[PDB]
Amino acid sequence: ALSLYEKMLHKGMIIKNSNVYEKIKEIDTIIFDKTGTLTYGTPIVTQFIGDSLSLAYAASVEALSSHPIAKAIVKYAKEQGVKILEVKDFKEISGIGVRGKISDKIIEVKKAEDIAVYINGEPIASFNISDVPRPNLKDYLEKLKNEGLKIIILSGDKEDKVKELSKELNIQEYYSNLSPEDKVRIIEKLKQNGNKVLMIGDGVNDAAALALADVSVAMGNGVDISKNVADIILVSNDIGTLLGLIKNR
Repeated sequence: ALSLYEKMLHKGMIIKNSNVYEKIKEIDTIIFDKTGTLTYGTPIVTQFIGDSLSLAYAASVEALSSHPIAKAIVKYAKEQGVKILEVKDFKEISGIGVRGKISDKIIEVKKAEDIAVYINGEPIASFNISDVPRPNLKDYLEKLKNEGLKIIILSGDKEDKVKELSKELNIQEYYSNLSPEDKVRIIEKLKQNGNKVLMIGDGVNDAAALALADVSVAMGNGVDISKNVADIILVSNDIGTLLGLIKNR
């Protein structure tokens, strides 16, 4: 008929080396790296404080970045109606901040305090940003009873945010404010403790954790340009189906 390999692609998953087909059979622990899996890979502005002119300055600078956070700020500014302006002496450092010069001012957009806007050293405005939760869940309650799989949520996000998403999906065990190395460190303790771990991630800030898991699943719409290392690629980015595959055991 078709090669196994051709069947799977037809259901929206790319398989590595077929050692995975026998390696799933035995997993008892399913781990979700929250960003891009339980949520879209796409942030949105939820609040802005300051005047319209500060808004424009901040959007003009973020327009030169390719970061998801930047993209979301330029999109929000355009929906309010402001237009993009001339920026000079641009300078970037991914996930920390960005700088540039307009009308002889120096403007800065950074975090570590969500986001703050600065004009000539003065902190004058701010942004508050979050991510959009996906739909489903049933496939969740399913696998909690099915095989009696344990289910864990990991994230680099703040404690109050991971908690709230945990209540809504009804998951007891979660960990917040994790670096990429912390994540590696959690997967280790589970393996030493005799657990068999399946983990699902988007590739950003977690390539090392995924390489460690007994079976790894990567998102397609996540720029896996160079995280092409995972046992399974959910090319469709339909999480239900994998949840469906784990259900057939």
